[PDB]
Amino acid sequence: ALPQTVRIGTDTTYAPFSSKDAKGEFIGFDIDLGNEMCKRMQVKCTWVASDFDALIPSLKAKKIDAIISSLSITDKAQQEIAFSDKLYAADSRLIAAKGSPIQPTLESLKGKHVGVLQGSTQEAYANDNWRTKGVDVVAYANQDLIYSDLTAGRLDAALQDEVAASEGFLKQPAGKEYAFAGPSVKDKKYFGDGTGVGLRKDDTELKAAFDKALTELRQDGTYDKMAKKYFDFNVYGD
Ligand SMILES: N[C@@H](Cc1c[nH]c[nH+]1)C(=O)O
Repeated sequence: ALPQTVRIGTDTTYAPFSSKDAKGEFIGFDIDLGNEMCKRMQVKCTWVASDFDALIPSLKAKKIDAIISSLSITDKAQQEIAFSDKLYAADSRLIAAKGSPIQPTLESLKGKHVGVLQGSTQEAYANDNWRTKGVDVVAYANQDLIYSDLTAGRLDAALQDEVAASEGFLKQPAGKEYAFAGPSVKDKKYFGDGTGVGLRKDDTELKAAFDKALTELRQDGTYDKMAKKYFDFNVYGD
């Protein structure tokens, strides 16, 4: 009943969770989690690269069978799809040039150019709260474009998952002159409760299989071993 091949869509521009190494192989914590779960589910899995905003449509169209792409578990998303249990926690946070006075507030951001990933919870938040009120919110096909436009000085700030910005950019050579601008942006309704495997609502069996795999690799400590490759903190949360 489970497919012998589970097709998993991911947006490979979100290090350290999902990206590509120099020879084009998919790498990162999402990939590690996905591969470990598939192993324990005893299914073959095929990774499929996609822009983030195409993931849920591809899933609904059955071009893929699952999404592992730091996809936040939100009220809004669950109207369209189902989710596995939580894979890890994910807060949102602004980044900007080091020394910048920028804060995640309308007062600070009005007339500023702020980059967000198209289709993301950050785009939802920024469009509702900031774009309406005169912040130049700029939506991008992928997160790599955002970092590029930031370093080029075309953007004043960018909003994205906190850990991705930190491990994927700030702690990298390209992000040396950048820092977080203000604390995490906390908003329960927009940003959801951690990330999970996104699935078609009727695929209850595939969800059960992922959930079971996830519980097992967390219990035996495999989760923590894989996570320590990327993180010196508790990425899972509570
Ligand atoms: N986790 C957020 C932001 C994100 C973009 N890509 C991966 N994560 C979301 O689900 O929209």
